[PDB]
Amino acid sequence: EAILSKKGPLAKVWLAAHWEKKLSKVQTLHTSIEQSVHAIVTEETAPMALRLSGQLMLGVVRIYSRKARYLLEDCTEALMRLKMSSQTAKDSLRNKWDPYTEGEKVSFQTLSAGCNREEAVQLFFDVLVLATKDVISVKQDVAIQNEITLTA
Amino acid sequence: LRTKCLRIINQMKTIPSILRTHPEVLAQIISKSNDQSAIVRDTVLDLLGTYIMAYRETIPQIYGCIISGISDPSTIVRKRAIKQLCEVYEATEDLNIRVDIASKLLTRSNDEEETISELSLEVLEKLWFSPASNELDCQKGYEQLTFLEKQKLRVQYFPILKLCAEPSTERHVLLVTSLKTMLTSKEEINLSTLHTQIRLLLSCLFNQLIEVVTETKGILY
Amino acid sequence: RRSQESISELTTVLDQRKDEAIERTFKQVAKSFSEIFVKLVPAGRGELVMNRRSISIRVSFNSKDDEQLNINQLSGGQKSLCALTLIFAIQRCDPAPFNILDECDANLDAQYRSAIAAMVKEMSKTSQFICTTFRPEMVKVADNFYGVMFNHKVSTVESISKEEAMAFVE
Amino acid sequence: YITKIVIQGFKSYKDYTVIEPLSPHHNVIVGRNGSGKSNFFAAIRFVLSDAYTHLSREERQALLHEGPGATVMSAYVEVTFANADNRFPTGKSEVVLRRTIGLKKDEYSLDKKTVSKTEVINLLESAGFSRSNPYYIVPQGRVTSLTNAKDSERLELLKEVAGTQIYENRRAESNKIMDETIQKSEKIDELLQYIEER
Amino acid sequence: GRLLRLEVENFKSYRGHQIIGPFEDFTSIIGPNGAGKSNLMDAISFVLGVKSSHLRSTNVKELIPTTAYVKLMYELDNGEQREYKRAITPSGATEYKIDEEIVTFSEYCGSLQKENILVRARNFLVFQGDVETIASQSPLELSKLVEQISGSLEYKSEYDKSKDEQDKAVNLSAHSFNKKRGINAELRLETVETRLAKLDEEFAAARKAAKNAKERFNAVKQKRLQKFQAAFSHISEQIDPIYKELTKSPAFPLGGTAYLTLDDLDEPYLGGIKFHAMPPMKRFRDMDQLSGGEKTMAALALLFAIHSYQPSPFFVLDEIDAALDQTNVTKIANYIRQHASSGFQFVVISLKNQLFSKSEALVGIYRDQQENSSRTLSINLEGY
Amino acid sequence: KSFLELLAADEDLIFEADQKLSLKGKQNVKQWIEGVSASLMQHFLPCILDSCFSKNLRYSMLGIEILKCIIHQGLVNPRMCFSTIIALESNAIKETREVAILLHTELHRRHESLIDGLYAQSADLIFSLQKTEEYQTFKLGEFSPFQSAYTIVSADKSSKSRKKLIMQILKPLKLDGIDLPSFTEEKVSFVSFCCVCLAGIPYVSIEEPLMIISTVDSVLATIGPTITGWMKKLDHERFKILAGINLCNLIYLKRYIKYAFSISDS
DNA sequence: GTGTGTCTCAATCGTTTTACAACGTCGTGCTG
Ligand SMILES: Nc1ncnc2c1ncn2[C@@H]1O[C@H](COP(=O)(O)OP(=O)(O)O)[C@@H](O)[C@H]1O
Ligand SMILES: Nc1ncnc2c1ncn2[C@@H]1O[C@H](COP(=O)(O)OP(=O)(O)O)[C@@H](O)[C@H]1O
Ligand code: BEF
Ligand code: BEF
Repeated sequence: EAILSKKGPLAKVWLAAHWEKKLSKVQTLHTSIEQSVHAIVTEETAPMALRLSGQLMLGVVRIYSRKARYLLEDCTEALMRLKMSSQTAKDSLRNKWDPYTEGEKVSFQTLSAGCNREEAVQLFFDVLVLATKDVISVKQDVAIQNEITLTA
Repeated sequence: LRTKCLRIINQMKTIPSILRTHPEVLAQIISKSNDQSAIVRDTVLDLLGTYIMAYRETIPQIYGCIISGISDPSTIVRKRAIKQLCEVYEATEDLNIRVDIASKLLTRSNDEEETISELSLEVLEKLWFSPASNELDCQKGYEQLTFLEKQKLRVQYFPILKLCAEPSTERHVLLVTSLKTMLTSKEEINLSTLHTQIRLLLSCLFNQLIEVVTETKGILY
Repeated sequence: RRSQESISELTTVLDQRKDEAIERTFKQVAKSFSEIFVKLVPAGRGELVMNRRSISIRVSFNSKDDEQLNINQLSGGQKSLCALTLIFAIQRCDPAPFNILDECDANLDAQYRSAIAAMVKEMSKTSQFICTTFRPEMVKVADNFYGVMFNHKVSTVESISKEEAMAFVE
Repeated sequence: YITKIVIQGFKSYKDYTVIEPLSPHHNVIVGRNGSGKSNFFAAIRFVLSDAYTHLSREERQALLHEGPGATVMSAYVEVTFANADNRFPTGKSEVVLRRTIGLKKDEYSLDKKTVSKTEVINLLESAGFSRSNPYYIVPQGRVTSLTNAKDSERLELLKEVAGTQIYENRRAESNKIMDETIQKSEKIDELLQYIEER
Repeated sequence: GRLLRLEVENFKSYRGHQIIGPFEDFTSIIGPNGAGKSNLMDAISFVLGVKSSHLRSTNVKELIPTTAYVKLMYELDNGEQREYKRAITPSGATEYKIDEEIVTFSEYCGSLQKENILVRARNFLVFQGDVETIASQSPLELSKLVEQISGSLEYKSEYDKSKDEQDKAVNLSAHSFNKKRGINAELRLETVETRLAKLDEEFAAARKAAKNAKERFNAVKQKRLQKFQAAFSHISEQIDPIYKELTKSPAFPLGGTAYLTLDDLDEPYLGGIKFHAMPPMKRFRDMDQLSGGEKTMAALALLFAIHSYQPSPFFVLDEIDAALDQTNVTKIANYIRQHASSGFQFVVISLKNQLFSKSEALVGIYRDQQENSSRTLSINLEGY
Repeated sequence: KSFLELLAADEDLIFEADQKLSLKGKQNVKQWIEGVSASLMQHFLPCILDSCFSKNLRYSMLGIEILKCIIHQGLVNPRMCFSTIIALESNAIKETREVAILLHTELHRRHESLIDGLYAQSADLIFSLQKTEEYQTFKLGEFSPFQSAYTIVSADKSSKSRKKLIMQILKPLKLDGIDLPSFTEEKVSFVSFCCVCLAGIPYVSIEEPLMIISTVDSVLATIGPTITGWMKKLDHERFKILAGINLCNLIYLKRYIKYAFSISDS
């Protein structure tokens, strides 16, 4: 719960890792390590992931370093001090029995706009999709123009 | 070390009387008005403000090293130089230098930083038609009582007319855009308060315009 | 010194946890991909296989067998479909925040666009979507519609509700 | 989820434009062929991504509005998130972010708190976001992305969604810190042995 | 004249000897996704000999189930059906062929180029999702493209080699005269006179070499500039009328503008051909922060402007309408409809029914699941 | 006056902006209009920037106002009309040397690429304005029309662009010898104009003319002692005198460069 | 009740590293 409140030392080390090295003086530096390790080793807060564990590891090692440095400084001082439509087309074809060519399936389909343009091209795209999924076997290379036979 | 010393003397003596005995030392800091360090620039602007507050008789020959800072790249020098122009404007009485305050203010209506375009307006507002006295509320102009005609509104009124008389098409547009931007103020009360002051002005000029029906070529214009 | 040895223990346990997390997340995303892709097409197999390292997206557009159909030799439409299946499965395993889609209807057909629309309906039930198109299939699923217009050298945004699904399709 | 956005001064967006508190489910945007969609998504990416970083003078000027009204100096985008606990500072139920850009300044922020860049980077990193080119965002016509890249990059994206890159980075950094401490500890031991003798 | 037939066996996803039929003016490829519908453009690009990397594949064994070949037949406005056949021999090599006689690339490319088909710089082709990156690349490669259309690359090689010869000669002669003024300036001893005589003769030799090299340079530069200036002059006078024809919709009867500028009028190869465009309701911005639709329109206008210089016999378009609304796709459809003639053959692949709904011939492509052979049919749009 | 007032409607949103911002900053609670102007300038551009060099001040000043507006709104490609700004930078009265510098310092602040080499082209225009035949001998000391150009670009660490423009001026300084016999008086009068424009300009550094003197000694070495046995021999041609006079103009400048800063030794 | 004296927020002036763009180096794919 270290993100929410300031109870556990996990919150303090989280602040140390999250914000910066500062805003944690000597008087609040002297915290615990074993508690922090046994708090990170168990399952973390509301985000169940690993990223927060990585940040916490950075924080604990930074605190470790700073405390060791302070100990070094004190020891140096102590030394100094002691030194002293695809359906609509599928339906028309589903009904009509084999054999049937394209010209005739077009003949029984009249698009609402009356143009032998969009009706025909939509009919064509349609028979393409139908042939694309196992409806019709077709044949056109017999050197006869517009001679596609269409059969289930 | 040069930064520290001029930073120290900015509050050290609290008496510009040292410069009553050392005008050559004052001449030293006048030379550093164009240093590259943006920090030392404002220090010169602060010291030179203080020197006018007491040793007032140096309005003209000092004035030059003041407006030379408003057209500078740093914001600190501009945001400081402006506030000194405020104090100088009241203590001075030559209208011919008052107009030079205004032209250099309106020119900085827009700037690269937003805050310069912010401060520049209220410091202008504070001068032109927002006096700081009594008898400024709940009344109109009347006939030559309490000597407000030639002693109060002559700072509220006079430097206007000589700034709006420029036939240059820049002046006639730089003003009118600024006035509307001044209207959208901080909205504690935004309309009625500014009204009362300028309704006085709009009637005040009007009294001098009632002179046109009680009377001269350029004056009317 | 005791603090030092404890943080060494911490590094070890966290490394172990990382490795098990990698394994389980790979397994889950693989299963999710296979399910979504078999849902999209009436007949096909899709699966991911990690290489021998610690990936190769063996796609197949048929049911019986592949003919070593090498990726980026298939089509534009098929690989666009594969990319969408990938991101949608990754988000199915773990909910991602506020995903955004700019003109996914590029080289698809009617049927694929309808199947995209239905699965993105379900994914909208689970998470947050914003997208842009021009076609009638993606439009019928948002239940919250917008609109932009450009006039006087400025672009403005508005909010409209029904007219767009008949005005900017047909 | 995220509720409403304000953009002003941005490219093809002069004045003060706000979008409604949009719905948490699917949303669509429709308009003309060349107006204000790619710019909208570019603004959303601008406020929250790793892009527009290695900019320059003409770049940090390229993304302002150039028009006849008046020379514009700065621009800002601000988003509003209605989180519950996904973002770590759960004390704030409605977090807000904004990034202002002048011709010679940029500042990230939090709820009017003007923090530096590294902190908002760390904030978005603790949340479930990704710093680099994010998979959940696809720009114009770039949809054929994660189907033709080199497959080691696909392993990279998978290790990204599992969250391990930053883990390795901080682990190595911690190792460096450990080396500094091991030298300092050797010093400490020698000095205290001298103490003990004296 | 135009493309007439294509007979191909065992191409990628085409098993058996298929025959692709009549190609009238402005034919349209059509079919569902993922089944044919661009292997035809691929086979055209393979006949028109090109590297595999521009195609979707990355080798030459990967287009098959045995060794294959593509054979194209072309008309030359005088009845002659000249055929070009390119095969793939085992182990990965290849053999080109014209009229069933084995011929190396040289005469292939030559007798192909004589019909205004530049293959070293392919321009008549466009690939899926590459229309908008024709007007957005740096200016140096646009200059490279227009220069490849000029056909002056040996001129470029002689140019830059001669420039290296000529900075070398001039800087060496500069330091040479520096040392001469140095040495002779101290003269007032055999040392200075040997230095005089030998350095003078050395500098005279370097001078003769420099003068000769200047001549060679002036020759190659004169030829290169003749060709480049001819090309640029004829192209940069024709882009704005066709751009205004492209972008003048009924909504905006003042379409827009387009400019091709360069920095040094005398030495143009340094700064690339900068190119900018202005849609109807828009101010001046460079080709970087422009959007997708205007990028597409500008690229198509640029290609048509190229076509105004040297006409190509055919023109193959893939999905050029990826990011366009209805207005301008209807506009470009009307343009292509009223511009195709005996000199131009537009073969267009697209899905939007409004676009190809008014073609002359259609080639639809299906995929029989039994053989996985993406077979195809074709039909006319004249009886209706 | 009609054209300028027409364009002014789009720019009148400067205080009509605040007339509208009184409903925008403080909110209330055929589509040709935007595209009539941006076309009818390009159909009449090539006369606009020709009028600016006339002696009729009212005509001129009321031409430069239009040019001040077009670039400010960006209605025509600035690339086509940038080669006339520099020709208005110096060769006029003082009343216009402000605005030209202002536009020339506006584009270089935020565009930097649409204008980077055009100086080489535009310098042909200035020399094309003033006539020089047996008169107006380009003696050193005059106001070089780029006196401000180097200043405006040098307001940064421009270790590159400062070098770029001077390259665009020295383009005829070296003698490429496009055809060694054929050079005309106006053609070498051109290069003599380019000499003085390099002379009278101060610099922030000292290194950049040291390569310039390195170039002029090359042409001194390369082609000079060719004609050395020509002038002294019966002088009956114009091939050399159209060049040798030009060649001896280089020692003039090179001598002025040794005194340009009095720091070069030889 | 008025001056106090201490705590907390904003610009700016050297460093630093860090992204970026130019330049040889190989290795696969062909064609003669
Ligand atoms: N810096 C800019 N300032 C103003 N407008 C811009 C800027 N950059 C691009 N634009 C304009 O923004 C529009 C782009 O809108 P976009 O959303 O890109 O169009 P599409 O609808 O194709 O996505 C174009 O008109 C473009 O010119
Ligand atoms: N060498 C090959 N042998 C058999 N099939 C192939 C071969 N190479 C590619 N394919 C298949 O051919 C089909 C390509 O069809 P294409 O015409 O490329 O699709 P699009 O409709 O996007 O143009 C894909 O299924 C691809 O996998
Ligand atoms: F690859 Be093909 F154009 F669909
Ligand atoms: F129309 Be945007 F560029 F997708």
